[PDB]
Amino acid sequence: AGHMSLAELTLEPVHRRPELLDACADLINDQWPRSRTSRLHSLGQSSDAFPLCLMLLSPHPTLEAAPVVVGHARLSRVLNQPQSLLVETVVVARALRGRGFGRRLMEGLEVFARARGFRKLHLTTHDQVHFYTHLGYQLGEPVQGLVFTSRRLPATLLPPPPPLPECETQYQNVRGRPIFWMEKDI
Amino acid sequence: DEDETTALVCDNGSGLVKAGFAGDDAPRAVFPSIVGRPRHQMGQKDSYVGDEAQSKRGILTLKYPIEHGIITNWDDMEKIWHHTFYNELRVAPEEHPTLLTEAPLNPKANREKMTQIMFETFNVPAMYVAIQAVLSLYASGRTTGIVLDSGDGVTHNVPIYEGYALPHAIMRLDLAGRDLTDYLMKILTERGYSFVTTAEREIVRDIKEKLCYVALDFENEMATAASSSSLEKSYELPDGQVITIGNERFRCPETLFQPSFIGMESAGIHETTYNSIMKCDIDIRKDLYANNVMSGGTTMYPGIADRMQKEITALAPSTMKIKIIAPPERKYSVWIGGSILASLSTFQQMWITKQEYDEAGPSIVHRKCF
Amino acid sequence: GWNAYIDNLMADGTCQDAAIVGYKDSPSVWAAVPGKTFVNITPAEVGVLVGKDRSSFYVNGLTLGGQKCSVIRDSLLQDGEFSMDLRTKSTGGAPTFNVTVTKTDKTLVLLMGKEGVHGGLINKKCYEMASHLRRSQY
Ligand SMILES: CC(C)(COP(=O)(O)OP(=O)(O)OC[C@H]1O[C@@H](n2cnc3c(N)ncnc32)[C@H](O)[C@@H]1OP(=O)(O)O)[C@@H](O)C(=O)NCCC(=O)NCCS
Ligand SMILES: Nc1ncnc2c1ncn2[C@@H]1O[C@H](COP(=O)(O)OP(=O)(O)OP(=O)(O)O)[C@@H](O)[C@H]1O
Ligand SMILES: C/C1=C/C(=O)O[C@@H]2C[C@@H](CC[C@H](C)/C=C\CC1)O[C@@](O)([C@@H]1CSC(=O)N1)C2
Ligand SMILES: [Ca+2]
Repeated sequence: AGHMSLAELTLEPVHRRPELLDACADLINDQWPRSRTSRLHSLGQSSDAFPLCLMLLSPHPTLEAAPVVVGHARLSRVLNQPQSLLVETVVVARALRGRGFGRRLMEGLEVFARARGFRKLHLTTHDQVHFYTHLGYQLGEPVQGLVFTSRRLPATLLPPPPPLPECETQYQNVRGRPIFWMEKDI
Repeated sequence: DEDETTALVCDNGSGLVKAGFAGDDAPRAVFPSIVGRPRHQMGQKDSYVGDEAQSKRGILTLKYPIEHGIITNWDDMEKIWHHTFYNELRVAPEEHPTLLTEAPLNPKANREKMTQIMFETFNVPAMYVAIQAVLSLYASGRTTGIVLDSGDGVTHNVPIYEGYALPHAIMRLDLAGRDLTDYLMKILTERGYSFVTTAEREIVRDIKEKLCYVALDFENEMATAASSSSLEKSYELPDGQVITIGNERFRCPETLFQPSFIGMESAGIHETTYNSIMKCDIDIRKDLYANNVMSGGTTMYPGIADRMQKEITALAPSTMKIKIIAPPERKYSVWIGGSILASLSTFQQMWITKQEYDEAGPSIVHRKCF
Repeated sequence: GWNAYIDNLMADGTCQDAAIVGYKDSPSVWAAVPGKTFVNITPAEVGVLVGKDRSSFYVNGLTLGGQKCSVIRDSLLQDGEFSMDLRTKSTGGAPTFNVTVTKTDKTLVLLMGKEGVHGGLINKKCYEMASHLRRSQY
């Protein structure tokens, strides 16, 4: 409690609002710095085929007509699990945190995914584990996300033994940090 | 948590670099594999790379760090890779798994040094080295077949089984697009023109690309050219002067089938294709004959597929099914194949990670990449 | 026993078959996955693997427990490498699999990957087990 949300918000894919892609890149790179080239390219991959990048938007700063990119999440399909989606890059603009927008992002993701027949969401975290358990996630097993591939690509594609050496890479992130795999039925 | 960065795909050729992002259908950057240095007469830089060397080529001597598909100047190759990451793609290499391509039969010590430089100089988090011809096969939608890869500096026949090149059967021919350009310069000069400078060579390369073709029956085409002017074409130089070209249009790429035209005592590409197949497992030859894939810029000549079909037919058993596949994007089929390979779910296991490199050293490339 | 080595090679689920085979004097399977292919390797197949003729099996292939294979790379008798990479052959569209053979002082170490498992992963796995056995005089 104490995070009631009052703003009007929509949830829309980046590839349908390309004019907001630069602002979305600003949002994500403020949290996770990497080259702007790479972040812009990552968002430019978004499509209806997945992966796709959803933005939480607010019509105005209640001043003029430029919409605010409040938050972002990336959704990807999952190898060998048709009803699963992998959720990544969940972020609310730093200056807008603590206002309920993170809850509304995650709940909007569920609505979006469920409407398209998906029944399970997966993600990794370490520091934010209690954010996700608070929203109904629990510990799960690892999954492999399916990355972007352009539409145009083919798509066709007896002596005794000596002692043995010393007698879960899925559960670590890029830097050898153990991470929690979380999941939620939707 | 943050999504993982998309892999980079870098295809290093004797003449052109093609670079981009895995999953894209075309490279983001295509630029010349050159390092330039002042001819005679600070200056601004002790050397110039890629598109900057191209812009300033008038005052520079140009060197190609890759010869016949093989890296031979490692200091200048490092400049090319640096230029690729920071100037052409404008990415940070330490942020991306990087797929590199290599020539068929790339020497053992070369692929180790490639691995060492990528991990220690550019600090990539992971890398992989794939044979160029194999990637072109993937781009054609197949995993078994025999590829004819002819670029600017080298031509290879590469038979491939289930995605694995068969090195014992690979054929190499040190004749490719730059030699054909040099030959056209020579025989155009024998026609009355004078193309002899490095700048004039670039013009003749454009003539070659725009007007040359492979004759289905070479001697008949020569007779046609001698008895009328129906095969002659004009070409407008940058200064407005016009030249005309006749049987040179098809004599130039006929060299691919008759290397004696440039003084080489070597079998033509049709014979090397046959010889390559005959060194392969008997059980896969039918599939090789049925899946001849053309790749590289020097296979772009009109008529080359029909000519290969005819010549391979004459060499093969009379009952053998022969098919030549010439994809339209085959100037870039190596890069496209790398984009596919680095995008496959099955490719996650294949990367060499920085940790694997720290454990095993550069020779890990020999275990994991073939 | 040697079957501990087989369990060790099979533990990570990447391989469908594995075996340790003695190739000196009279060859024999020291340990193998029961019910699979390598367990049935014959002395004549071992002799082809380690024999003097390193050329005929390119055009004729070779067999392992009667399973026909195609040779991709052969370094089995070469210093510092001592490995051979193969891919099985099938009929009627059935899947094929990558195999690596490594040669120690007294054994051959064989591994066959499951479907889709890259030959490089299998080679690395086989090379490391062979390095371990060489370390201990085997
Ligand atoms: C994680 C993040 C999206 C949450 O959004 P937020 O605006 O800060 O949180 P909200 O205001 O929407 O809070 C929603 C609910 O979750 C709780 N919550 C928010 N952050 C929490 C946290 N770190 N731990 C536990 N609970 C948290 C809130 O108390 C609130 O509870 P309530 O709705 O029952 O009252 C946001 O903080 C962020 O972008 N952080 C940096 C990026 C990051 O770490 N991303 C990946 C996580 S693996
Ligand atoms: N339409 C065309 N017709 C004929 N030749 C062409 C055509 N387009 C490009 N070429 C030639 O292809 C060559 C470049 O092709 P490519 O990029 O495959 O070679 P590369 O990778 O740079 O060199 P290599 O593979 O030999 O190391 C040049 O010689 C170019 O002149
Ligand atoms: C358009 C283009 C084509 C090409 O093939 O580029 C590559 C690389 C190039 C490097 C020097 C050149 C002046 C720079 C850019 C040319 C790039 O050399 C080539 O033109 C060579 C030189 S003569 C020839 O036929 N190919 C091939
Ligand atoms: Ca090339």
